[PDB]
Amino acid sequence: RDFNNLTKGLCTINSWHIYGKDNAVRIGEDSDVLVTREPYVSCDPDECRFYALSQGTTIRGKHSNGTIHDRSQYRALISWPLSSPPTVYNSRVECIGWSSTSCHDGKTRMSICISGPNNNASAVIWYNRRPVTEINTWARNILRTQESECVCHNGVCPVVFTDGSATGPAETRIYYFKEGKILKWEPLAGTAKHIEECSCYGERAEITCTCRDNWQGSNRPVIRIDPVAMTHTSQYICSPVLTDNPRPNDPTVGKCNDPYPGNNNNGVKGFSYLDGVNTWLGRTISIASRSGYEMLKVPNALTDDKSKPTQGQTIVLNTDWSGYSGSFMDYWAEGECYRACFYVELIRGRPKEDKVWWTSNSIVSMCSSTEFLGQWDWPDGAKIEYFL
Amino acid sequence: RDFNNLTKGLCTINSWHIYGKDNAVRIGEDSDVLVTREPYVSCDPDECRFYALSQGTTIRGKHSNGTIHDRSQYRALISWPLSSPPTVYNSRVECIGWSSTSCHDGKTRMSICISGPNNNASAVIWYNRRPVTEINTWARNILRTQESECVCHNGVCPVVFTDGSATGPAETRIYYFKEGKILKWEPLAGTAKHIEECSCYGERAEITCTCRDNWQGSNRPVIRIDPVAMTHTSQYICSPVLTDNPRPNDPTVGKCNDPYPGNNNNGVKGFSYLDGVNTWLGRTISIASRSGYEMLKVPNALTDDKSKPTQGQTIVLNTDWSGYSGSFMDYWAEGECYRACFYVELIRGRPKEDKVWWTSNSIVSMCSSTEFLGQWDWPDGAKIEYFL
Amino acid sequence: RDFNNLTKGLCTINSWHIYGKDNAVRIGEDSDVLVTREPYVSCDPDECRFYALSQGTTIRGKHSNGTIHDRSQYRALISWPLSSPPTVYNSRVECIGWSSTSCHDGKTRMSICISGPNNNASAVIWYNRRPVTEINTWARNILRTQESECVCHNGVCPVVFTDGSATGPAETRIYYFKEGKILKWEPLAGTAKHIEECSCYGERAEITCTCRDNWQGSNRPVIRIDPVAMTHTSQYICSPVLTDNPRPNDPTVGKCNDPYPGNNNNGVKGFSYLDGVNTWLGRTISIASRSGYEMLKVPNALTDDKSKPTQGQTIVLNTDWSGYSGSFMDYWAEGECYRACFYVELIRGRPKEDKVWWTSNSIVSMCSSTEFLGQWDWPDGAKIEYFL
Amino acid sequence: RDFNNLTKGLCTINSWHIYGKDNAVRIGEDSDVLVTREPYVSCDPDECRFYALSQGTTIRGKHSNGTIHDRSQYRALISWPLSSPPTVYNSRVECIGWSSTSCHDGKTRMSICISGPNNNASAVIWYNRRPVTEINTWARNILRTQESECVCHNGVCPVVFTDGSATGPAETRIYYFKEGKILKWEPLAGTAKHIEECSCYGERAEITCTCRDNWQGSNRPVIRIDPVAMTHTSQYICSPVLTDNPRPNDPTVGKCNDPYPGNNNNGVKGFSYLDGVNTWLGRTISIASRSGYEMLKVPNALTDDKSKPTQGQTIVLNTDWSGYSGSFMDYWAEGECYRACFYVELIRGRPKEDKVWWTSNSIVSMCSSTEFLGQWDWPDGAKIEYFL
Ligand SMILES: *[C@@H]1O[C@H](CO)[C@@H](O[C@@H]2O[C@H](CO)[C@@H](O[C@@H]3O[C@H](CO[C@H]4O[C@H](CO[C@H]5O[C@H](CO)[C@@H](O)[C@H](O)[C@@H]5O)[C@@H](O)[C@H](O[C@H]5O[C@H](CO)[C@@H](O)[C@H](O)[C@@H]5O)[C@@H]4O)[C@@H](O)[C@H](O[C@H]4O[C@H](CO)[C@@H](O)[C@H](O)[C@@H]4O[C@H]4O[C@H](CO)[C@@H](O)[C@H](O)[C@@H]4O[C@H]4O[C@H](CO)[C@@H](O)[C@H](O)[C@@H]4O)[C@@H]3O)[C@H](O)[C@H]2NC(C)=O)[C@H](O)[C@H]1NC(C)=O
Ligand SMILES: *[C@@H]1O[C@H](CO)[C@@H](O[C@@H]2O[C@H](CO)[C@@H](O[C@@H]3O[C@H](CO[C@H]4O[C@H](CO[C@H]5O[C@H](CO)[C@@H](O)[C@H](O)[C@@H]5O)[C@@H](O)[C@H](O[C@H]5O[C@H](CO)[C@@H](O)[C@H](O)[C@@H]5O)[C@@H]4O)[C@@H](O)[C@H](O[C@H]4O[C@H](CO)[C@@H](O)[C@H](O)[C@@H]4O[C@H]4O[C@H](CO)[C@@H](O)[C@H](O)[C@@H]4O[C@H]4O[C@H](CO)[C@@H](O)[C@H](O)[C@@H]4O)[C@@H]3O)[C@H](O)[C@H]2NC(C)=O)[C@H](O)[C@H]1NC(C)=O
Ligand SMILES: *[C@@H]1O[C@H](CO)[C@@H](O[C@@H]2O[C@H](CO)[C@@H](O[C@@H]3O[C@H](CO[C@H]4O[C@H](CO[C@H]5O[C@H](CO)[C@@H](O)[C@H](O)[C@@H]5O)[C@@H](O)[C@H](O[C@H]5O[C@H](CO)[C@@H](O)[C@H](O)[C@@H]5O)[C@@H]4O)[C@@H](O)[C@H](O[C@H]4O[C@H](CO)[C@@H](O)[C@H](O)[C@@H]4O[C@H]4O[C@H](CO)[C@@H](O)[C@H](O)[C@@H]4O[C@H]4O[C@H](CO)[C@@H](O)[C@H](O)[C@@H]4O)[C@@H]3O)[C@H](O)[C@H]2NC(C)=O)[C@H](O)[C@H]1NC(C)=O
Ligand SMILES: *[C@@H]1O[C@H](CO)[C@@H](O[C@@H]2O[C@H](CO)[C@@H](O[C@@H]3O[C@H](CO[C@H]4O[C@H](CO[C@H]5O[C@H](CO)[C@@H](O)[C@H](O)[C@@H]5O)[C@@H](O)[C@H](O[C@H]5O[C@H](CO)[C@@H](O)[C@H](O)[C@@H]5O)[C@@H]4O)[C@@H](O)[C@H](O[C@H]4O[C@H](CO)[C@@H](O)[C@H](O)[C@@H]4O[C@H]4O[C@H](CO)[C@@H](O)[C@H](O)[C@@H]4O[C@H]4O[C@H](CO)[C@@H](O)[C@H](O)[C@@H]4O)[C@@H]3O)[C@H](O)[C@H]2NC(C)=O)[C@H](O)[C@H]1NC(C)=O
Ligand SMILES: CC(=O)N[C@@H]1[C@@H](O)[C@@H](F)[C@](F)(C(=O)O)O[C@H]1[C@H](O)CCO
Ligand SMILES: CC(=O)N[C@@H]1[C@@H](O)[C@@H](F)[C@](F)(C(=O)O)O[C@H]1[C@H](O)CCO
Ligand SMILES: CC(=O)N[C@@H]1[C@@H](O)[C@@H](F)[C@](F)(C(=O)O)O[C@H]1[C@H](O)CCO
Ligand SMILES: [Ca+2]
Ligand SMILES: [Ca+2]
Ligand SMILES: [Ca+2]
Ligand SMILES: [Ca+2]
Repeated sequence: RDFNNLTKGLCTINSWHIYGKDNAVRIGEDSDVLVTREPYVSCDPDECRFYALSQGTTIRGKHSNGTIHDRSQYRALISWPLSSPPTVYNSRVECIGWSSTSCHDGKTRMSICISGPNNNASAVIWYNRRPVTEINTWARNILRTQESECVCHNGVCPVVFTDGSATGPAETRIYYFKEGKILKWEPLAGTAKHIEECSCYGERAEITCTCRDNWQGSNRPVIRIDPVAMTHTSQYICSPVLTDNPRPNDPTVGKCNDPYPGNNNNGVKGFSYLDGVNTWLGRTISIASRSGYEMLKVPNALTDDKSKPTQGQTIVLNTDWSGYSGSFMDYWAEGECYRACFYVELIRGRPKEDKVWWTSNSIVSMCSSTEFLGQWDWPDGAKIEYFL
Repeated sequence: RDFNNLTKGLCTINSWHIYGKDNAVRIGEDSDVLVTREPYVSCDPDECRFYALSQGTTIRGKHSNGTIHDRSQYRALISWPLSSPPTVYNSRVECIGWSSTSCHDGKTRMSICISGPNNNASAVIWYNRRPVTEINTWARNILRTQESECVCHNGVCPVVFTDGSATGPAETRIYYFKEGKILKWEPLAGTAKHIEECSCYGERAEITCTCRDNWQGSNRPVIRIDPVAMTHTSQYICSPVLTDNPRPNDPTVGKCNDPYPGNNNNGVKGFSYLDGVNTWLGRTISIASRSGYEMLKVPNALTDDKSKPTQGQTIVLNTDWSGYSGSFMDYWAEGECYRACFYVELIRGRPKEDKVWWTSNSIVSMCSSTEFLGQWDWPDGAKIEYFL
Repeated sequence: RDFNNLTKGLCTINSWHIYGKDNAVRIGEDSDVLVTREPYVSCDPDECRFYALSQGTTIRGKHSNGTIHDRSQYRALISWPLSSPPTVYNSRVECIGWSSTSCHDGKTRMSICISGPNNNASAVIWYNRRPVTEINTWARNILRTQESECVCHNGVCPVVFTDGSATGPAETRIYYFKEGKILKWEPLAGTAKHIEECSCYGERAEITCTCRDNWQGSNRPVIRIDPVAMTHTSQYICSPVLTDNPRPNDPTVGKCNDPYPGNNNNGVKGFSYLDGVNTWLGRTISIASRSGYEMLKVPNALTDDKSKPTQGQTIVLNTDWSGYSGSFMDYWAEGECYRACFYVELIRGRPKEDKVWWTSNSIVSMCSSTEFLGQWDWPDGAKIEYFL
Repeated sequence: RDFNNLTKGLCTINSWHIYGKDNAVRIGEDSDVLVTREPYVSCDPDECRFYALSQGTTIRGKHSNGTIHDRSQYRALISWPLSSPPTVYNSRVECIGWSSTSCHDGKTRMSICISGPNNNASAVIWYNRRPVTEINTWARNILRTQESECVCHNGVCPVVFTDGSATGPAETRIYYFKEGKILKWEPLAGTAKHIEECSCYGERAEITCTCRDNWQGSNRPVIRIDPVAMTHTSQYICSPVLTDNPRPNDPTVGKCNDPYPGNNNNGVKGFSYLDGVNTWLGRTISIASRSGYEMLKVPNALTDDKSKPTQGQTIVLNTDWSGYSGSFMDYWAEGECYRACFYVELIRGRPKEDKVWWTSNSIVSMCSSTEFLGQWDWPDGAKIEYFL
């Protein structure tokens, strides 16, 4: 009916409670579950759904061979009911492509899928499930976007894209859409030196995105967007609690305005909630690989270059595989505050488990509680030996 | 539109007619049916559905091995259309966990799932399909709840939980929720010495729950809740017709205010309708194992310590497997009275049928008739040899 | 919104056009299609659906063995979208049992399922998808009903039941329901000597049912019901064009008020439209077995004991299997007249094709045209050898 | 609510962006995907869907053997959600037959299916999902229609049919339907000598159809219909850019009013958008077989017998299989102009890939952009060796 406005602050995060989990790889061992990766969660005013990029084959299907590859003509953004698995029969295709974002503005949903060969990709922006706008590649090198939900305020839904090198300077743009049309775009500004796969959330008329500096940084760049002024800033999380992967060991002092060095030309999509003392960071447990996942309460991580954890919660054990992670909230919930949520992609198969010829994932997702809840760990749960 | 009020009495129960049956194990021999256990039935104002705890794998799936276990990260409360089986493609996840309850208040549904390791479990209370409240374990020993529907009156939906030992005193609480928020909770009072898995129904502004004393009692404890005053009482069914399992042979006199002794540290979820002469008790036929199921009309069972059956109906033959059973009613039906209903869980596989490596169930459910109807028996119907 | 009234006459039937066909046995060779038999079609004001009695297993499932049997605890009335097959995932259970009828009254649907052992069966009458009324067996010998849709007028939906012998006099009753409640019932009157499986249609405030005299008659009994007066009459179709199966060869003169003799203790559900010159009869082509199906225009068949065909249409070749057939119309269509429709059940498997251990069917259905359309034949289409 | 009127012109076509793709053959290797051919796309005011003719078996099913044949009793027009595959469980049958068209008039949808033996076929015209009108064969030789969407204006939906020889003069008629009823029909007029499988679109109260002259022409006939006057004209595309298949090499001058000769008794359904300088033609890349697909901008193709391409876009590489192609638009989109769209059928299996015994297809579909977007190619993507 009316466009949603970001009028609330974050609820106090004292722990994380289980929100959804689809067990897709367990179930897909013997049912028609699509191979996916790059999953996320996003809410409409009346429903919240799981999203991901299909690979256009089931996991048991012979076409699952080769699905380690990120980009093909067979990928599409799909959505499906919360905590069900992405099956052939219940998955709704939002648009065709191999990089995506999607968000609801309070009236209807915008979905964006990018497709094409590496040197000639284009984004199509869908609004109310019809294509409205198209954007051609500007740097001819894998035009790509968030892989988790965008955020809207009064109809304005900013979206971060990158086109150019994954291993040196690239051309990142912030587009401000409304009803699927471009109001404005700007080149990246501020002190973030490289941006990929931004994870975003909105509170009190500001949108905060935690991104991946693939080039040099093991601290995460942060873009903050004013969706009214349609302007932004960028920096890094100051905290020495480093949250990319792979990454070096944690130091005692981080960097606010430069990449924290040690690891080049690699990373993983991740996220954080940056809200003064109410600040929580996600990271893999392993510094070397996408294994384990934990949440750490790091008061003032964004601005305090010596901030260390005051509390934490393990999400996935270090003996279990993790993957991309990202933020979403139910902007249409009851109550006085927005409840922070996140998902973690649990990647199975190649390259770490190469006795199968496929790569897929399942999803686990949590939201914050004002209680101090007991923790469990939440592995994918599938036995790779069953697929042999 | 408005909250439902328990304004009607029970219809006269003169027999039981078949209401629903999903044949899940028969069908799941060759289709994508999820492994479940702890099923139940619950109605919305416009639909009634089957509910259960998924095990996050199909029955033919290789992950069905090990599903005798009650608690894993792969379980969730699911619902699906009445008398269909719980399949991968038609099952709707209500929330994630390994103990649950759910009920509709006339406006929308509350669902509660508990998850966690044994010493650190938490309940999440969902209302209008969003998480609202969380409750951490208080005794650090398998926080657990009804495994069948709760009941609401004017928006107040009491729920019984237990945390603590299954084989000695435990800490049982009655929470009174409204819109997913805690109005009040109380510790168990009265003469029931141990409470698990309460089966509840509502009539004339009172809610009656028939529970399982796992510790000492082969008679069933009964909690009666006034959802206006938000107060309760507890006792046992007085009747010598004993209704837990396993249990000793029936005596001639029961116990009103103490466990009837003979069997320790075991039991099964069960139910009854306690309404003066219109009183019917469910039980397994076998005193030793979860086989068979019958309904017995035991006038004044609750209050008369010498009451014996005046009528009965066999539901499941003693040569067929039964399991948990519980009560629900369609509070939104037409007419002057609430029609008592129940389900029986028909457990197949381990431990009684150990040539398969799984444990699952199907559901049969009946409601009362004012006629004296002919009886059939209603087995699960699957042939275990087909799964070998 | 308002109850439907039978205010229109039949459209002129000049031929039959294809309406629906599900190819269930072809498709079910390699997908999760339920075994059924006793199918039919029925319309709501906004949709028309296929109906049948499930056998509670898929066709490829190992539980399909033994499905020649008519009555088990695993059967249910299911419905599913027009011309789709009855699958595990798209079939909606209306009620549990092994004999059924269903019709919409303009406001909501009534469905009736009978279940039980042979000597102790009961009907449950569901209205607005809730059980309302129950009827116990009166003759203790397979209480059974139409196996095709009932018809309503101003909320009154008459239903024909039989209880008693299939091979001698039985006790047939016409119940007049409204909102699932019994307004009245009457014992069969008139000159029909035995009634089973009535096929009904309504026009100009009268309901006509064409039934099966299993005992002695190879002509079909006809019940005509006034749903306002709640009274009926019965006789036989006068025509020498005999329409039961098996049956003797056609004579030159039929019988109006007695069974036409020659074949005892057998028959098949069938139907006709009896409307003066606009009269069409269905029958199997074979006099000996359920093979082939044809429509014959037999002016005044009901009343003229020498009436012979003036036109016809082959529906199923004599080299293809047929089965039960029955009538329905879309009472909520546009226009000035009700368009006659019918289905034919195409039975596959046992007893005629005994290299498989199952029995199932698919459905073909046609409606009348005022054109003189070209005919095709419409076989089930499945290859039994594929199932070996 | 009101009938749609064709009040807009075409948007400027500067390139084509990906719209939908179902990957049906890849997915159907290991899931219950129906065999189809003759697919298309059509929109309702609130949804756009894929359509095709089922063959009434899954691809892995043993009944897929023999599905090279165009006409059987097992075919039906089905629809399913955009970019999902046509599965047993999500496909909605529109009507039964082996040639079809369908379109929405702004109020509800008309669907037309033709069935029958070759010498005795009939069309049934469905409106608001009920049969309304029937049309018997007039030339007794495979009555057949568009195999892609029709177009409506103020309730009038013209439809082109052909009955008669595929290899000499035939009898083509334009029927003008409204609410499923025949307002008028006319025989083909103008200079087109043979018409099959018209692909249509509407703009500014005129409907343009690009058809297939199977008899003599390798240029495509064009019918232009005034749906207010209910009159039409026909000619050929003048352009030497020849767009049927198979076809001779392109000359320098085409023919406006006669078939361009070179290839007899063959062709493929195809389409074009004819709008002065904004004119784009589809064709296979190969002159000999249904391989590859490209779009060429050929200003004034309809009227200029020397027009050559000024721009183009490859859709499918010449090393990949193509098939039928056709036009549709979303008439209910926002904005000032109608966005041209098309699909291409990607045929797999027989006759070109005869190591499998089946023939099926997947779908790819694009719509126009006012940007000059980078191109990719969009193959079916399935590996035939996996099906062996
Ligand atoms: C039932 O469930 C409940 C609820 O979940 C469970 O309770 C939870 O238990 C977990 C596990 O213990 C806790 O998570 C950890 O939290 C600590 C932070 O809390 C500690 O420190 C606080 C701050 O201390 C500072 O200030 C205070 C005064 O302000 C001062 O006293 C102190 O000296 C210091 O200067 C303390 O306030 C806090 O105490 C409070 O809480 C206690 C309960 O935990 C209670 O006992 C106290 O009385 C008091 O109330 C407490 O001491 C996190 O630091 C920790 O995270 C580190 O460790 C894990 C490994 O366990 C690691 O994975 C993390 O990455 C992180 O450590 C790495 O990073 C650091 C920062 O750079 C670095 O310093 C470390 O060396 C280490 O780095 C290495 O590994 C990383 C990752 O691989 C790598 O990248 C690096 O390169 C390097 O190799 C955990 O998050 C929960 O907070 C707690 N929750 C609650 C509500 O209590 C309960 O256990 C369950 N019950 C059962 C029976 O199972
Ligand atoms: C078509 O369908 C219809 C409808 O379903 C079928 O009819 C049904 O038939 C069934 C099976 O017979 C009946 O169920 C049983 O009901 C009896 C209760 O009814 C009897 O007793 C009544 C009360 O008697 C007392 O009062 C009267 C006067 O008030 C006095 O005369 C009498 O002496 C006594 O003091 C009688 O009123 C009643 O008579 C009436 O109804 C008759 C019809 O049944 C009719 O003939 C009469 O004229 C009159 O109208 C009748 O006599 C239940 O007692 C019984 O349940 C016990 O038995 C089964 C085994 O069959 C068992 O599983 C139960 O658990 C239970 O027995 C155990 O528990 C007892 C209590 O503690 C204990 O005392 C027993 O020793 C036994 O305990 C052992 O086993 C248990 C369980 O394993 C274990 O835990 C213990 O430790 C121990 O080992 C049945 O429920 C239906 O009521 C009846 N329904 C109707 C409407 O009629 C019909 O059969 C079908 N037709 C066909 C052709 O198949
Ligand atoms: C394209 O499609 C079109 C449309 O579908 C196809 O045209 C259709 O063609 C079929 C097949 O031919 C026709 O079906 C048959 O219809 C006849 C009835 O029509 C005939 O008889 C009419 C009445 O005759 C009487 O009155 C007139 C004057 O009023 C008088 O002249 C006459 O002597 C007699 O006294 C005639 O009016 C009618 O003529 C009209 O139509 C003609 C077109 O057909 C046209 O040529 C004429 O000029 C004129 O306009 C015509 O002669 C049915 O009788 C017949 O059904 C019998 O036969 C089939 C076997 O074919 C059988 O299965 C049936 O059960 C039935 O025969 C059995 O039952 C009889 C009754 O008891 C019994 O008498 C028989 O001995 C036989 O009994 C045996 O078998 C049964 C069953 O196994 C068993 O139970 C018994 O015991 C015993 O063993 C067909 O239904 C369509 O009507 C026709 N439709 C149209 C609109 O034309 C066209 O063919 C297709 N084109 C192509 C190229 O394929
Ligand atoms: C990133 O993506 C972008 C966007 O997709 C990619 O850029 C696209 O690149 C493709 C491939 O190159 C282009 O498609 C072709 O377009 C040409 C038409 O454009 C050319 O000609 C125009 C008209 O020329 C005439 O007028 C001008 C002045 O008005 C005059 O100068 C000239 O001499 C002539 O008289 C030129 O205007 C145009 O130039 C413009 O654009 C250029 C970019 O392309 C730029 O460089 C220029 O500066 C200027 O701005 C350009 O020269 C089509 O002709 C062509 O289609 C033919 O060729 C393909 C094979 O490639 C074939 O399949 C087609 O069927 C067709 O050729 C057949 O048919 C002809 C007509 O009958 C016949 O003449 C031919 O002999 C041939 O016939 C044979 O094959 C067929 C089919 O098998 C058979 O039936 C016959 O019998 C016979 O055997 C392509 O469609 C895109 O237009 C271009 N898009 C854009 C926006 O730029 C970019 O490449 C990608 N980047 C990367 C890095 O990959
Ligand atoms: C899930 C898992 O086993 N993660 C381990 C993790 O438990 C650690 F032991 C680790 F050494 C690590 O990289 O931290 O290796 C991970 C993994 O073996 C990477 C190379 O294959
Ligand atoms: C479908 C079919 O083959 N029907 C034939 C039919 O074609 C006839 F040849 C028949 F002899 C018949 O009963 O009429 O036999 C039927 C069948 O063989 C019954 C005994 O098995
Ligand atoms: C898809 C494909 O391989 N198309 C080729 C295509 O690449 C060409 F090489 C062609 F020679 C052609 O017909 O143009 O043959 C097609 C095909 O082999 C037809 C006879 O089998
Ligand atoms: Ca990095
Ligand atoms: Ca006990
Ligand atoms: Ca008979
Ligand atoms: Ca041609």
